[PDB]
Amino acid sequence: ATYAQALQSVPETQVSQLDNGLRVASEQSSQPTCTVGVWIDAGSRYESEKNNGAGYFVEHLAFKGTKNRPGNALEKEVESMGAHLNAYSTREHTAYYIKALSKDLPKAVELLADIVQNCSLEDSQIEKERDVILQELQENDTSMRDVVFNYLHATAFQGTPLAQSVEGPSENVRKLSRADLTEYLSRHYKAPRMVLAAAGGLEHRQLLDLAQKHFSGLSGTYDEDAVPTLSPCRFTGSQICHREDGLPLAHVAIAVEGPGWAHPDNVALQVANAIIGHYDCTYGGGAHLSSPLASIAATNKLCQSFQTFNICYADTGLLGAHFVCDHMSIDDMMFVLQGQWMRLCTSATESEVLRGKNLLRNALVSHLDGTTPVCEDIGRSLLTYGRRIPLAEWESRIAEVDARVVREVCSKYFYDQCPAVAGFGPIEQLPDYNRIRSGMF
Amino acid sequence: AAVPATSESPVLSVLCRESLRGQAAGRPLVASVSLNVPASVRY
Amino acid sequence: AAVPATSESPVLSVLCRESLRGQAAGRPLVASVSLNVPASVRY
Amino acid sequence: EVPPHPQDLEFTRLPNGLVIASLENYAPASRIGLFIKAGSRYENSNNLGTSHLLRLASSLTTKGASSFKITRGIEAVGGKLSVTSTRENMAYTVECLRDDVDILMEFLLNVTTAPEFRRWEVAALQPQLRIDKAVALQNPQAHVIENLHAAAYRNALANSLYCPDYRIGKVTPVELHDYVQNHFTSARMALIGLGVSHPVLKQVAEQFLNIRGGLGLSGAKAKYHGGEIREQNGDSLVHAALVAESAAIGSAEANAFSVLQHVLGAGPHVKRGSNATSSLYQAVAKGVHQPFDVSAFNASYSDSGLFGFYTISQAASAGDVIKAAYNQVKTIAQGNLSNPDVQAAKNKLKAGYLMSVESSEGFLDEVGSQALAAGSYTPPSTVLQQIDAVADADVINAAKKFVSGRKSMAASGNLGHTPFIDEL
Amino acid sequence: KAVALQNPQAHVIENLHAAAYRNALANSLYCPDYRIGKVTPVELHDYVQNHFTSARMALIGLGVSHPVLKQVAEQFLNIRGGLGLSGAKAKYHGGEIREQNGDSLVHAALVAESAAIGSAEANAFSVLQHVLGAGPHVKRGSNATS
Amino acid sequence: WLEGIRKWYYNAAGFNKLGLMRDDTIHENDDVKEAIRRLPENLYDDRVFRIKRALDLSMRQQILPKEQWTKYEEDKSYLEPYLKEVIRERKEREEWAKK
Amino acid sequence: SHTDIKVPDFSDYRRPEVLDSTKSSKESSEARKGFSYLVTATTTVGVAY
Ligand SMILES: CCCCCCO[C@@H]1O[C@H](CO)[C@@H](O)[C@H](O)[C@H]1O
Ligand SMILES: CCCCCCO[C@@H]1O[C@H](CO)[C@@H](O)[C@H](O)[C@H]1O
Repeated sequence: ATYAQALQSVPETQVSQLDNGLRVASEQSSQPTCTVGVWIDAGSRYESEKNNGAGYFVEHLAFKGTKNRPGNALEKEVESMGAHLNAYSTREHTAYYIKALSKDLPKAVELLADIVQNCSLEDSQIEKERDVILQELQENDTSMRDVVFNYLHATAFQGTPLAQSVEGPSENVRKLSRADLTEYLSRHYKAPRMVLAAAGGLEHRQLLDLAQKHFSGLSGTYDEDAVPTLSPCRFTGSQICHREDGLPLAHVAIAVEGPGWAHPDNVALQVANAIIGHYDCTYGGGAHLSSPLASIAATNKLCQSFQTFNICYADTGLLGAHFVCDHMSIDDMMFVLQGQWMRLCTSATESEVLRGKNLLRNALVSHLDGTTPVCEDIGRSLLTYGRRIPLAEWESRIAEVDARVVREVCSKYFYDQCPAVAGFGPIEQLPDYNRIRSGMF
Repeated sequence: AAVPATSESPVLSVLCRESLRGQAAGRPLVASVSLNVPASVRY
Repeated sequence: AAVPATSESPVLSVLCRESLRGQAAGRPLVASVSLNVPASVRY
Repeated sequence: EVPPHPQDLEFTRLPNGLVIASLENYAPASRIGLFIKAGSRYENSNNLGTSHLLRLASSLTTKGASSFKITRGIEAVGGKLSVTSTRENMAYTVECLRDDVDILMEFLLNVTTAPEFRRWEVAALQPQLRIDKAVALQNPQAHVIENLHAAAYRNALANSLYCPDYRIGKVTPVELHDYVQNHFTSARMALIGLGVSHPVLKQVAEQFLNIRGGLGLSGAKAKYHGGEIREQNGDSLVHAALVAESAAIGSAEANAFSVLQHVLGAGPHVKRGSNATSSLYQAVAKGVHQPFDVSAFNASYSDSGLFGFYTISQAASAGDVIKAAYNQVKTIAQGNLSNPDVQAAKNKLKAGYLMSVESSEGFLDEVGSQALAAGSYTPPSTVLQQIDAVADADVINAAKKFVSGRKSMAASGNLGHTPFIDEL
Repeated sequence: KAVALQNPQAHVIENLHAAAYRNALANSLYCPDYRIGKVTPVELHDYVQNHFTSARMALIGLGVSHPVLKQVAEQFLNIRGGLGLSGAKAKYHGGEIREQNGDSLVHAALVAESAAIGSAEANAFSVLQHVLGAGPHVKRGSNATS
Repeated sequence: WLEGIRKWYYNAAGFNKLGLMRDDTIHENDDVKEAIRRLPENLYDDRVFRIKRALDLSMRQQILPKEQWTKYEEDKSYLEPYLKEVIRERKEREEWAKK
Repeated sequence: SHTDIKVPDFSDYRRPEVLDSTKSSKESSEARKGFSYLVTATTTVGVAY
């Protein structure tokens, strides 16, 4: 078949909803294994300065025992059936998911229901996790990449909830109480804020009945005065430079404000980012890479690596790049990078945009490879778009992009716009903000 | 190609059981090199 | 003192038994460092 | 929704020995891989590291396509070309949208059957060996596993996946040509495809992969020896692995070892969990209260295998963790193994296998490896049955084989408190 | 270290000791690479204070009068520290270290634990050494009695 | 008449009198520099000595004894295969730059 | 922890139109830039004269 007919053969994702508001979505395949999980509209963007880190603390407690399965009982059950239980928290979403044999879907759904509704939160466990989290904060401090990205959010979204890290400040970790957590939970873990998603060898009808059976008790009301809604987050052209000449390589992240999840412009932006691409010293292409930034960097040894990114949030986002380089290569790297954004705004060619479109097509499909990536796409999509966008639609959106669309969309977000800049390490050579700003036009 | 590796390599973490868990090797290693993606080493 | 070492060291073969004879080690090694003379390593 | 299909795997072995295997999944993208018996085990004392450079030379000039064209051509269609190697096999894989398979296939064939290894391009690529190795060796596990193999075998499997330092800048074009000529032959290859029709792959293999080869110690049986390599580097944490010869992949005994691996504990199942059902982990936890990690280690090759455990601990606790882990395996060898523990292990193993062939990468690796190892295809249902067939006594016997077998050990870190094999 | 290691014998003899002993005598005369740039002033002070002690020292002189050397030692080497910090006894283990480097020539050493210096058995080994051959006696000779 | 005139021109040109081969006299542009960089050691070293010998003769306003003059019949292009490929590669990059 | 790092308050320096953290500043970006551009264009013409 052609790439076109193959697109129309992907089973359509089935979506249902319970009385309490919980959405149930699934994509059936014939895999003897599956992934099922709960995606929640909860994250640090929903936290205030007082409880920032609450969600991450809960993630630490989620698998430590439930009222029905105290202590390591939940753990033993997951392990004995050979399943895998994982979780993650971001500034807007939280997810708990299980990879298991398709025949074990009923127990998998029960366990998730149990986890999301009956978490013990034993005072002694809370004290133990407190120390674990503090140690994780210390470890994260050694990850220059994680530090620079937290810094980018701190400065770009300064004064708003998006400026907050997911883990929260250490003093919050030392002071968060069970009361704080149960409070956070009663407020955010409601059925209308959750999506039960599954992908693999199972039928929607079976998942739906299991959901009715195990999630019906989940609250779908809350009230009116306590319905955590999101306010837009102001973006600020600014710079944060943490100079540390003791570190061997400098990390720099720069971005302009992105449009947010729902905007159609994200497709063209993804095409443009694909044109500039990514790179690191282990890439075999070197001097022949198609991206001018990549080949210049490789032939002139300008950096160890770089990556463009389009981080999306509800109504805003960070569109830009991150690079790692020697202290004497920062200005050159910034010069070439900004020159490439400007070239795309004013002179993107049909041939490079086609390449970008093909890169995006390949990335889209190769990403949805396996029950876990698919299940995550279902969960997240339902939370963000309110629907699963089919591949055939993505193709239509990508197809609509041409050189004209790329120049116009890039001009809209990059041209003469104030960026947010974060630097960490031996950054004496990181350009002054005025010089960076002038580089935007 | 299109998808960047999970971890990008540069040349020239752990402080708790939780973050140490999974680091012990369990299988023979595999070495991969790419045209478009960061190299990797498994197990 | 002014007696340079027998062999001066530089930093940054044998092709016959005769020239190989004596090269095999026979005793523990000694390492010497000097103020005025090249360092040496015995055996 | 209700999907189309599911179709079955099509398998075909040609007269020259080349295996072709494909699965039509009707996906929008295709994944094709050429598996070759050319891993590092086939290098000998005079050309160590040649296969590492070969792995990094996939985009050098070929008879039908220049280095420049290979890179620009593959990128034009947003495609991918990668080379993956283990101690026994080398796998060249291409990924692209299904309408562009013709393009990726042409480059794939040029890279594997018509490389030129031009003198100046080969010289210019040498430095990359240093960069690639430095990146991989940032992982202590790499140090330990490479040393473990070097300590365990007298040859073949003893070879590292990475070029020795003294060979960097010394690998010649002739060595590369000889290596490709002696190993990239029809009877040593498997052409695997996903989202591609069996007829086209069959056609491609028949017309471009009909190759007879030279010599392919490029056949040499791996000779288990046993020994230990200790790498002192003063790191706060000590990484160590202790193994004994186990069994060749494909044997029933190999299945016993895989089940034993999961009885002992073969990796985490719960994010930040206490690994309640991991035998080795719970045994160490009772005695050591400092951070540590432990896991059963299982490596199975065509003519041999290594089984044991891997530990990570603070330097002062190395002895306590290693001894506690070892003693725990000794109790299994003495028969202290419950049926429930074995069934749980079987569940983890079965669920684990199925999960590993869930993605195109895992699927391809599984089919390609079977194709080169047994020149046949054993389906999931049969694998699971072979797993259920393992008896509690087989597991106990595998443990015994480990305990009484001559050991091989590798450790790195501040080894002041890390014991020697004879102290275990 | 780079200068000393230009001699293959140095590589082999250092590895030989590392292979033979579990500790003490297993240590190399040369600083391990990972430690270069890491040896601290405190470690140097600690080392001198634990080992440069009176009961571990001997002042020897040739071409000087005993009285002057005696008065020098009495007035300026009247330190203390006694026997200082002796080490653990060397524990012979046995083992092998193979260093592949592709040189046209292979250097190798094979040993077994013999005897401590000062014992009568040590003398037997010294004589055995010369029976087997302990170095050339004639420039370019054929070593007829080795 | 292009063989009789050729040998006549070759000698009138006279680089052979300095012991040079025709390729030793080519004007070096970027294609030529890359071609020379690709020469195997022996051809590179031979080229270096012939040029050095010629420059020395030139400095002394002298020429080699007639029996050492490069012979028209023996002068072959050692550079051609390398230069041709360098130009071919460049042309390929140029065609791709136009897409 | 690097997460103890919060950008200091700049409210005493911000232009009035970007003082509300719950509002996008993209609505005033055109006006804020248009003014500076006006200042630069007028200077250029003055100097040219
Ligand atoms: C830039 C183009 C924006 C609109 C793209 C819509 O695209 C359409 O979406 C439908 C529903 O998902 C699909 O069924 C249909 O096949 C697809 O072509
Ligand atoms: C890093 C190892 C060498 C990679 C092979 C590409 O090699 C390059 O090919 C170009 C043709 O496009 C030539 O013009 C260039 O001189 C050559 O170095």
